[PDB]
Amino acid sequence: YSDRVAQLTIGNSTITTQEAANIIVGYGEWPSYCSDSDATAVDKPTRPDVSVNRFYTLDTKLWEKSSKGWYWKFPDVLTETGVFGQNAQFHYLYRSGFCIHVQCNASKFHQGALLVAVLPEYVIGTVAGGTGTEDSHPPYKQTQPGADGFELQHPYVLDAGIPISQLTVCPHQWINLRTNNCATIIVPYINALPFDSALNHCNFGLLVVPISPLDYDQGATPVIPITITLAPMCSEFAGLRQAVTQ
Amino acid sequence: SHENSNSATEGSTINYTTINYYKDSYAATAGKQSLKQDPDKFANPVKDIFTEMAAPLK
Repeated sequence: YSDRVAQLTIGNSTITTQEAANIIVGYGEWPSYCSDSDATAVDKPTRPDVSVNRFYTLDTKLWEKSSKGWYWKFPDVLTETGVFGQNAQFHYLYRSGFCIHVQCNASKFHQGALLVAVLPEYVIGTVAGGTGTEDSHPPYKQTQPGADGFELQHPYVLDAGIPISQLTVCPHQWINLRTNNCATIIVPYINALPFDSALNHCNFGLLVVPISPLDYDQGATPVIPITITLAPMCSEFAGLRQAVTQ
Repeated sequence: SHENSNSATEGSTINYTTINYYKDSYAATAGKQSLKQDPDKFANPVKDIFTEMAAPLK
């Protein structure tokens, strides 16, 4: 038995890792299907299981020596991907937790540390005209970037007035290049409602941001990519209609 | 003493059920055979087996 060697099998997907930290269970609470006492919709939901509950590789950013960090908004990342997104479009109501496996590996002569974090209801603010006298709002491509994700305007402030200096409150996991090469976060369905639109509302936001900068000598590898992988758990859909998008 | 026991496979683990008309049993049919396998003999001839779940090199 060991702590750093792990394997994650969901549906027909499988992730292996030999240099990891222990798995974080979000808020000390495993993802679950919705009870008959929490639910309110009378429709009999579809629980497609294997077809949608599986790992998805959606993006791969290049961690350069001077990067501000990126973020993704869930579950807008999958809405056009796979047979999960198909159910999320034909339906009004959706419910699921995720199994995020951020991954980034380098040599032993590289250094740097990422900060993987899952911040629920990550509302994004705008630079108010530089001076503070403009009630502007972010475009659709900033609040719902989707596949490619979005680069932070400023990383210190989390583009919302809140400090990254205390982001390790909500479920997080560091990727420190000298110890681990991947992070794994399991979150349950975090919402005040038993179901939600999945298109309009975004349950949380994945914040992949470096705090200690990537550095390396004149070695033989300067291209160090971070890759994002996720997998819906206990997925439920209700309120069937026509195919609707963004 | 029954019949002759000069089949090539005589005295083996395999249990054959064969048809024969002559006194010499090597002239018998190939017949029905017992289905037994041992893949580990060739596929896993290691000394200290580790579990499927285990990391082989540690």
